[PDB]
Amino acid sequence: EVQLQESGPSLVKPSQTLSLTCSVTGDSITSGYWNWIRKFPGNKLEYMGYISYSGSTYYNPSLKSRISITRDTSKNQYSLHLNSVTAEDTATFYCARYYGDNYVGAMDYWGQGTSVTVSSASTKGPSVFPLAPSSKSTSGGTAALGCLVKDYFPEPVTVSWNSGALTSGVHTFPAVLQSSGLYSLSSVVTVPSSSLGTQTYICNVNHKPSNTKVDKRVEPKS
Amino acid sequence: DIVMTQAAFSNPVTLGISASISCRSSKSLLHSNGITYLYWYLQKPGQSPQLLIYQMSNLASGVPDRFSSSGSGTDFTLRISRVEAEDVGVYYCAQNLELPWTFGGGTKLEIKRTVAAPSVFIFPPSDEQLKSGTASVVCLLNNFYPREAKVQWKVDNALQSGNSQESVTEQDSKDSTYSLSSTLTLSKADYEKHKVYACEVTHQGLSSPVTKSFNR
Ligand SMILES: CCC(=O)N(c1ccccc1)C1CCN(CCc2ccccc2)CC1
Repeated sequence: EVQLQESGPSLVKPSQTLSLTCSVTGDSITSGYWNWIRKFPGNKLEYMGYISYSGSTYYNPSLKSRISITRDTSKNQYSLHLNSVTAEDTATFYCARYYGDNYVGAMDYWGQGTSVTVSSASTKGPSVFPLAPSSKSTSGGTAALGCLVKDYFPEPVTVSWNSGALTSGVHTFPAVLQSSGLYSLSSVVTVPSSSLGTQTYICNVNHKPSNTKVDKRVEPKS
Repeated sequence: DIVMTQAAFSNPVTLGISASISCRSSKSLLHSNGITYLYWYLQKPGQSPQLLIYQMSNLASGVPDRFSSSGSGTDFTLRISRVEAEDVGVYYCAQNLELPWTFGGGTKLEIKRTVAAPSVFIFPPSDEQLKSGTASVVCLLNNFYPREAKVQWKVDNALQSGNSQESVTEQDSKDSTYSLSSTLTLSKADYEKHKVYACEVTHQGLSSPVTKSFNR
């Protein structure tokens, strides 16, 4: 079908211009209408505007004075520029296709969304600590183990287990800001107690804003 | 430009019944051409929003026939027949009769399943973290329902007033449970002042509070 992929910095300083790019595959941006929407941290959605198949643009009147939309038809990409940002602009930004015409259609395909945080603070990579399985974290034949991914900024971080081979019983908790203003989270997995004797468990952590990437082996403890 | 309103934050429902989620608009979404310019989107945990219904009466491709939209003018309802556990997520109404597109604030569909107590697990700090001068203790409440739970930290039987924070998963799409972490973080110096670290858990599924503890 159609695939949309947002890209750009995850961190922008206040007063700067935020720029994002949406790369489209499976469809040409010289047909249809091509949109930007954002989702604020409390889940409210705000339509930002579109660039049409012809390159004409529409902007939400609440944002018109602060936004520009551009396109590069050779790369099949279009871009959002948002002026003079503040922490009020921190959000997950989505691009999405509108298919149809003025009479019949819908915004059907959305991108995966990209987080942007507005702060003057420098990026910080996480410390990754094992949450070791022990009798304090077992119930009968079930043991819990995990990784603590601590003191990073900004969102997002990605976590996998055994390079994605282990997904059953995994909970990666939503990141929560600490009183330091830095994020922390744990990712946990529940596994058969007996497996701890021959299966190695490794959490893969990737924090792209700070160029931190860590594999951490999680060994049993007494 | 039209205001779209979804008064409910959440809509708890039991499996297999018809659910209904309400949306109201500040002006009629019905054009003279006979089309109502109302849309429904679903955002499941961890996914982007996805189109369910467009222009009130059309199902998006791949969407099961259990979703339908009723009402007229300014008062609408999304109906989900025979609700499944995988239906959990935030449902948004939207309009584009007038630009800009505008969206309701969302309503989270929640499955009311049987009460389920948490399994409580506790993790002392790692040697690696201690070597760096801090100590984080993690209490995990796994696979419980309802979401409401009280977790208290007690250090040598002294209730802690601070230094901890919680995180809760979205409701699981397969077993309809939540899980929760509570993390207490201390300087290594403060951590080594005390002996017994305990998280005490209160929950609908527990007949009395449960404490899991270790001795440093
Ligand atoms: C993202 C693009 C978008 O959403 N739209 C769009 C489509 C094409 C070109 C400009 C904007 C809306 C589509 C629905 N119409 C409903 C109003 C109406 C009803 C009947 C006849 C004429 C107009 C408003 C504009």
